[PDB]
Order: sequence, then structure tokens, then C-alpha cells
Amino acid sequence: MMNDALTSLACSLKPGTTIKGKWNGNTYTLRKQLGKGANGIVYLAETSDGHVALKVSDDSLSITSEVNVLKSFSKAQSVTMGPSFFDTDDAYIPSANTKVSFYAMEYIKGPLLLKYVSDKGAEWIPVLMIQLLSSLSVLHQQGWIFGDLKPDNLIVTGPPARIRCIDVGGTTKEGRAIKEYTEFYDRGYWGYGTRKAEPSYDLFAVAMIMINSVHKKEFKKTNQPKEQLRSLIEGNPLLQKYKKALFSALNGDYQSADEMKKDMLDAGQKAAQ
Amino acid sequence: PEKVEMYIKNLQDDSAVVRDYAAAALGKIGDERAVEPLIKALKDEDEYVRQSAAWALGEIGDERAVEPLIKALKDEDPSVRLTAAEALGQIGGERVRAAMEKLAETGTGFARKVAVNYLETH
Repeated sequence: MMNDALTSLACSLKPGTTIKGKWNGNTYTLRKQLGKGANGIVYLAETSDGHVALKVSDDSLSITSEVNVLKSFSKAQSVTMGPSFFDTDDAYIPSANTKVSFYAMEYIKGPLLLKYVSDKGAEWIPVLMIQLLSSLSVLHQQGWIFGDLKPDNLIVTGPPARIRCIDVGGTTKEGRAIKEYTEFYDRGYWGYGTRKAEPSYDLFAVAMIMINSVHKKEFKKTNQPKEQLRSLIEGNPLLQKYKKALFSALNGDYQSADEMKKDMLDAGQKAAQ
Repeated sequence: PEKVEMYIKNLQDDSAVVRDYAAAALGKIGDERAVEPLIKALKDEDEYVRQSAAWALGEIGDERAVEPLIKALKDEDPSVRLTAAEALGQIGGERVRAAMEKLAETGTGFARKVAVNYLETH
């Protein structure tokens, strides 16, 4: 629900609606809406082989982009936070009078990141940030920048505990401009840099995600954002412990996610002796 | 069935994705035949595989895993450490408390913290 097409799509697609792929011929029966946004609508859908999450849009370009992001995750030599990719196709929706494109991916459920760490304890926060950094390293090496990286898009499945991303909409090719962002997690909002899609943009967001995970709320910038963030980090026992990684991510010291991961591992090692 | 043997064999797959899936699967199945293969996977090159093996060993509850899990408290990866600490808690019992008692005495760092906090909660 942002443009006329997607909003009309949203009103059009109902539980019980079937969508059949034009090229591959798979049928998906919508069960319930999971999510709604500029990049498309996400449904729980049933197939002959079980259930999937199905993302539908009028924008074939963004669907193709997201498919290639999921395929990039799937090429990793290790597990990653991304859902598995199953299928992508076009379809005609007579009721909404529009051609659409869609993809099917792994349906994953679990508590949001903030819920998980509230329940299981703050010690899990740097642990899950390290998993996140490992996955971002995979994406970055494939030329993709997550961009709109934020806690509402991260769940923790398990056991064993695994951070997962539930939507890759707005992932952007390196070098291009990030246009999908959330102020609290955005380098530009805080006055710390540009919205160029590069690894350091994502790392700034990771720092802000860790801050949100500890502080349990977002807040607006003040006239002195750098002192504002410095004060919050230094005044909290857990954030203080990881201040080298957090300050370096805020300040743009890193060129790669692996560098931030190393500093987080080192801070953890010190305590773990 | 032959799934258990497939997953035990899959712990020797070249792909960490496959080894990880197998370790977790064996933990859910809960069969005892998986214990020694999973103890070996505690030394996997891949941290996700090690984490899955640690969880799976705690889930099975076979005390053959107690000393391997205590060694996993020294793992470089913090997901593995927390998961191993959690696994020892899941296994529980007097032998674990016995080991924690020793660990709280002659241990250091995280492993010591785990021992000390285990003893305080029992």
C-alpha cells in the first residue's frame, strides 16, 4: 500500500485467492497477509508441497532485485540470515486489472529481535550482532548492501538461536543510492555521512540496532547527535563494553563487516578470558 | 529410520549448510547414536555447525557430552559459548554440578562465570 497499483492489489488479494505462475505454472493459495509495504505485499501461501511466504508486487524490477539478493545469500558456503528462495514468476490478476510479479521464499516464524533479547537476556545482543555481521559480509561480497536494516525486519529462530531477516526489500546494489531507509538507523539522519550504498552504511545501522536492542526504544536526534550517542553508549554497561566496535561503526572507521565483527569478537573475548 | 543415518552421514558433508542442518536435525530426533558424531562436530571449522552440535547435545541429554561441552565454553565464537552453557544447564544433574564446582574453582573467564552462576542457581 503506497501506490494505486499495490493498494488495489492489497484489496484484491484475499485468503483463498489462487495465484498461478505464468512461466513455471506453480499454484499458490493465499492463506493470510503477513506484511505490506512499498516493495510489495507478503502472504502466507499454501502449495502442494507445504507453505511458503509469497511476496507480490506490480514492480517486476524490485521483485527481480529481491530474488537476486536471496540467490546471493544461497551461494554462501555457510548458513546466513536470509530465507531460502523457492520460485519467482509473473501472473495476471484479473480483479486488480494488473500484471504482477512474485516470489516464493521460506516461511520463517519467531520472535522479533527485540522480543528475543528481552526474554533471553542482553548477553545475546552482541552474539546476534556478530551473526548479523557474518551475513552482511556475504551480501557485501556479492555487491549488495542491505540498506533498510532495522529491528522490525529481524527475528530470531531456533533453538539454536539464529538471527533471520524477514524482508530484503530495499537491498541495493553497491555504489547506488539508498532510497529506502528508517531515520533512527540511517547514517544521513544522524549527520554521520551519505546514503551511498556501501558496507559502511550497513555497519552504521548495525551499531544503531545494537543501541536499540539495549535501550529498547528509538529516539530523535538532538542538536548534538554525536555527543548524544556517545553519552548513551558510555553510560550503559553493555554498550560501553562494545564501544570500540560501536564508535568505529558510527564514525566510518570500517571498510568491511569483518572488521566490525573482529572488534566485537575481541571485546567478547576479553570478558570471556 | 534411515533418516538418522542419513543425518549422521551428512555431518561429514563438505557443505557447512548441510552439516549444520544435520546437527540440528539429530538434536530434534533425539536418538543416542548421534551423540559421538555430534561430539566430533563440536570441533567443526564452522561456528554454526558447532553451535548446532552443542544445542543438539544438550537436547539429547546424554552425559557423554558434559566434558566436551565444558571445553566448548572456551570456544572463540560467543554463540557457541552461550549455547554450550545453555546445553550444560539442559543436561543438568549432579555430575554437571560436580564439574561446575571444579570449574568454579580451577577455571577462568566465561567458563568460570558459567560455573559460578550455575552453582548459585542450584
